[PDB]
Amino acid sequence: VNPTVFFDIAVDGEPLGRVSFELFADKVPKTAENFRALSTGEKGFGYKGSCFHRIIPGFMCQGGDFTRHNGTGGKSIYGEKFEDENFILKHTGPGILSMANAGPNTNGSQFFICTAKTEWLDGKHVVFGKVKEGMNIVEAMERFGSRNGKTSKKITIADCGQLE
Repeated sequence: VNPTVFFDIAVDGEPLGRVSFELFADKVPKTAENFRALSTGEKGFGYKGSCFHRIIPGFMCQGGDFTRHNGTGGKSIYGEKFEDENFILKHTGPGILSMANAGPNTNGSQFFICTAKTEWLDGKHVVFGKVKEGMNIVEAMERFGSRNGKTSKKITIADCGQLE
């Protein structure tokens, strides 16, 4: 069965709610495994304590830069970067979980959660999961964003891991 992972989100340290994701290991196993592992912290590093640094209402919430907290950092469990695994899955609407990147074959740890259809990213960003529970919490996060992506309070992954 495809893994499920959770993030417990906080706003300036105050608990907001939980978001869970299905990871599509049956279609993108290498990309799913990176995110799953970063969420449990089992390799010794990962998402716990990191922030969502770019949040643009009507577009996406982006996080996963656990090393520099601003879009310039992050790393995968495979090394600094890894290849685009495939583009089987498309950006079909809100709730899609996809890899951020800086060019072909530059996946690290940064990811985004779509809050709109983003079809222009098809074939350029690897889609590897989707929000299961707590899309309403993603919508609540989105309200702390802005047109340029700066957040009006610190949005953090206070805890994270894998659900049965």
